[PDB]
Amino acid sequence: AAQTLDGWYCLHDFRTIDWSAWKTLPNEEREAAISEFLALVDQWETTESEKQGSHAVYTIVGQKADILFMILRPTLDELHEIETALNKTKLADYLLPAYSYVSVVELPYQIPEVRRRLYPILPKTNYICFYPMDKRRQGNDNWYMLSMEQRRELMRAHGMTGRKYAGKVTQIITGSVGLDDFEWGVTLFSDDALQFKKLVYEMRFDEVSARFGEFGSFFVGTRLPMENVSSFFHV
Amino acid sequence: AAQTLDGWYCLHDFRTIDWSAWKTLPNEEREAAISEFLALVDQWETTESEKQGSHAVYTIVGQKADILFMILRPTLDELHEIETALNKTKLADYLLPAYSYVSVVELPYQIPEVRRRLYPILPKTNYICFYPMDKRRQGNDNWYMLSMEQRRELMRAHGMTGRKYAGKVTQIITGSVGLDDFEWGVTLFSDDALQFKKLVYEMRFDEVSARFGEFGSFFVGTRLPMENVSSFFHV
Amino acid sequence: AAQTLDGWYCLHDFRTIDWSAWKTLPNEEREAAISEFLALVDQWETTESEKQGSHAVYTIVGQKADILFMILRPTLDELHEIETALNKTKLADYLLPAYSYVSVVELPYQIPEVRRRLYPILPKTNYICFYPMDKRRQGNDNWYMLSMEQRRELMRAHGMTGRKYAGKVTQIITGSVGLDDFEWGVTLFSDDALQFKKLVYEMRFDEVSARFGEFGSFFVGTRLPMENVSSFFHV
Amino acid sequence: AAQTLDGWYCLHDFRTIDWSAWKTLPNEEREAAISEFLALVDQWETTESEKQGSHAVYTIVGQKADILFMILRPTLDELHEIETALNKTKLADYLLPAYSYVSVVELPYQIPEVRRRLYPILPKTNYICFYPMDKRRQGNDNWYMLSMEQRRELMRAHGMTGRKYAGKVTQIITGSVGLDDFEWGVTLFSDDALQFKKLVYEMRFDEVSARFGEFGSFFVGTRLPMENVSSFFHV
Amino acid sequence: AAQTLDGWYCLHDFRTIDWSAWKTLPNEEREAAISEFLALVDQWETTESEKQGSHAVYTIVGQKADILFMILRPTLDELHEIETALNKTKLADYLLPAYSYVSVVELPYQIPEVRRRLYPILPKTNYICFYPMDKRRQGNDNWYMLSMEQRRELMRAHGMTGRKYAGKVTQIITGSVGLDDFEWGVTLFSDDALQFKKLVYEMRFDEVSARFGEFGSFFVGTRLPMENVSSFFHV
Repeated sequence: AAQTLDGWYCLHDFRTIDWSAWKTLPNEEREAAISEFLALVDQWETTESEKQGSHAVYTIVGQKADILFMILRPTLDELHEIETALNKTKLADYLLPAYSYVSVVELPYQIPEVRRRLYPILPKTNYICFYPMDKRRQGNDNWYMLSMEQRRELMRAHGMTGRKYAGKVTQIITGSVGLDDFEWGVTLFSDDALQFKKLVYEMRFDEVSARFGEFGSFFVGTRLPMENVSSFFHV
Repeated sequence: AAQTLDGWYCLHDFRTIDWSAWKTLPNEEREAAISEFLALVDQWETTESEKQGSHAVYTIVGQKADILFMILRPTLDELHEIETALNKTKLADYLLPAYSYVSVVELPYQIPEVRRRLYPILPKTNYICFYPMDKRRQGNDNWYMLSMEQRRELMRAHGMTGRKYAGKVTQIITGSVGLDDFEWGVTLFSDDALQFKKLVYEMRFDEVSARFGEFGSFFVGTRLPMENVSSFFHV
Repeated sequence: AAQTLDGWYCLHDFRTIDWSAWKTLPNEEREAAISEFLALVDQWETTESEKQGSHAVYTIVGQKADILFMILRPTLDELHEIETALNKTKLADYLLPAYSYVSVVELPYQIPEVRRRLYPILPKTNYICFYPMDKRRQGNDNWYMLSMEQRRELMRAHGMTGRKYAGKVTQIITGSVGLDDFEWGVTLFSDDALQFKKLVYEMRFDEVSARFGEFGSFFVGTRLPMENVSSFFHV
Repeated sequence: AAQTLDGWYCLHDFRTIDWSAWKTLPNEEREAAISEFLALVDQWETTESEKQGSHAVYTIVGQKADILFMILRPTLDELHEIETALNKTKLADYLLPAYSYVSVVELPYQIPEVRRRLYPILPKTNYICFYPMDKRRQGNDNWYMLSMEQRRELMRAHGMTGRKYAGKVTQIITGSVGLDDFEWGVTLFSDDALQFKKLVYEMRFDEVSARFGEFGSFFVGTRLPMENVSSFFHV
Repeated sequence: AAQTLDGWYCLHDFRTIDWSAWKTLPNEEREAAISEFLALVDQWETTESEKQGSHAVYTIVGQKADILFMILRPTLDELHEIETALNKTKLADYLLPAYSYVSVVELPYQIPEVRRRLYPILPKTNYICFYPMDKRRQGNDNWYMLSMEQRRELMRAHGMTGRKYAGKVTQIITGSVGLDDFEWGVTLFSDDALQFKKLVYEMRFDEVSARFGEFGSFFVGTRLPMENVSSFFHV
């Protein structure tokens, strides 16, 4: 439990778009709101450039959310600051809360492979998929009640499945024990959305997922480039 | 797990109708909204004609939803585009979100059989029934913890029950592992709604359903022809 | 599973009353809305008279709902038509959705005892109680994983308990497998509401209920005569 | 199951206060609303005086509710009448639904100790605590699948714990099997809120609670005297 | 069960901010609302100074809440008074309910180490984390069905893990059995938010947490100094 290394805090803020209200909003007002929001992201982009954090915006398919802002920042107070600045934009009046997840990029800190994974510049992949997950603490299947070595072996097969889908799916695991309602946030990034299906399905047939995986909601979306943001809100 | 073949992405977008608001809306405005929406579907119909996708609109009985748009498109980005275009219609101001399900038609791709099943033109049947389902990963009954051969045999009896209700119920199974909250979306199409009851009940007495089936909400509805859409929104 | 005989579709539409809004509505407008709604029910009454369906309206105690329209119609498309006509009334602007249940009166069709039970004219009893129920498919207690004969014997004791409370509680069981979220809708009708408590409690001590019963929400209400409808909405 | 004796119907109607709206309401209008509501309770007080029912109003701490009206009436139709009269008050425009529970005071009717317990004048204690409860029907722990004598012995230790906290906590158990979503409503009344913690905690270490108790939400509140009602709504 | 000592009542009132509405509110009105709210807290600060209670305000990261007022007062009626005074502020019009938890600081009363722990002046730490928790009463893992000595030993290892993270994480456990929906509220205070992750994760590998821990939602936030309140609401 002391073996896990801790990088950036990560907020997945999923919002839904109040299209009806948004349409009511005058054109010039809508335009300003997009400008306002874009300048916000421009701030975030500066942070990313300084390697002081990272973000991703994805539009989510389905009705659980419309848009996902995924923010990685060094401090949790920074996260809070970003959420608050978002929420105080015009545009955010139309971005209703949908779901959020706070978590900490988790895997000595100095080593580059660790450094990259702990302070990850989020991949600009076509699609993203997010789900929070727990390890079952239920009866016979109680991961916590497992031996370190059992758990190690369990995680060995998990690593194998993951590794098959490396170079296809980038996987950012964030631990959220004591930050949120589940234990891990798994965020997958692929240029192919089907690879998410492929990876998560294969993984379920690993004892660790089969027996110990308790999952939250899955959200998949498509990258929203910032050049595409004006368009996406055009009514 | 690598054996499943993958066709179209499928979005079931269920909405509820805000009749109260809709009535408030002036007549000519309502009329335009239906025109607007119909022209949208006309787009979708063109897509279906080009064999580049498929759709179905069904009005759902009960209060879980009012209307179900089921869209099959080759890419998930296309799905998202359709949802977004829907949501930016006037009519969609009155079509409140109710439930949605994203999934991928799942079952070499070149074969004329399987091509049909992977890229299915949705049946224009009188009724539809949708439910998402999982396989139980719970204690003794943990499908994932099952042998491939066990699972094979389990699915053998399932196929038998299905096959009895073939030529009555058309069955589109969509996998949604890593796309949505359950593992499969089952969409049934019949000219007789009772056949859904018949099929799903018989199926529950199969070990696979009896022991491994975890189900979501069931939605049943009636086909909304597009000629019937004007009428259905008439207030 | 093929042994069950199928009568009318049954919709339990439970709504809550938006009293605050309703009061805001001018008196003459409120009056019209009640007239409008009453004329609707008058339609339904004509259907009942022709033996082409049945209905009941009950005001529900508690906050889960305010009013329950229970509609039995031959086709599910008819159900949908009724729901839609309800929803497009003025009054329905104030009857917010609360809960709904679709199901099919289930128990050769020609035989009168079957005919009566399959196409039941709903009892005009003082009180009603509704709850959806499932049979547990959970571990040791998995009704579906039970032998036909076991199930038969289970249902034998159930019939005994039911039969004690016959002539007091009328019981309409509707199957909703593949129509709704549970497997059965149980609707009880008695002139004495306590008989519901009596029946459902006694039943829980039957192995079938004790071990296999998974229940939904219970709703109990009081018959709303149509002569009483004007009064009930008077503000 | 036939051994339980049945007294008054009991509605716990918990509401939340829409303070924002309430403040918007003009002063004289607010004043009238309190007058209106008070005159309602004055009706209820008359009922209590005639021994034809009982009530209690408690403001609930926390956000689950703001105010709890607990009404005991002889008939369920009377309950419904009271709820409906409440809901058609001005004040009730600001008393949003939060949670409700219907149940029947349960424990030969002629005997005074029974009579008192069946038709209980609710204690005017400083605090109240309410929670609905079930008996677990889950695997090994299935109370219904228990022998009458086992259950008897189980309830023997329960009575012991209760009896320790008698003269401190008054306990009104209402059965709601076939009236509501759980099996019992437990309402505790004490001049000391901590006695609720004391009683319910001690009780959990009784096999009956430890093994068979499934609980709903707990609500605790403070008596709202009627002379305190004007004050409590003062904005 | 009689061994636990009882200090202050504790209300965690989590609210969300209605930023959209708040922005609509004129500047001078917003300013007054902050003044109004600050003067309220100034009251609370006076209470804290008199050692007659304590509070903390934290802004919560994520969408489950925006702001957490944690109030410890000697009486539950005082708690209720504070909640009610909050709710009747202008600002509270924009502080929508999100989640609340009532509980009693639990551990002779006179002993200073007890006194401090029972009547705790809440730490002005940079971050807070709150979650309610239960002890599992489920099958084999039924804490209540455990021997006092078993439980003692269970809690021994728990104390060890806690003690490691003492001087880093301050831990206020509040019992809420018979006050709220879970059994304990755990509130952690650290200058480092990661220490929460560290503590709660390590704790999960203790038999007591691994086997007996059932957790509610976790909320983490950042201290909102009162000098920072004007700023935080600035739009």
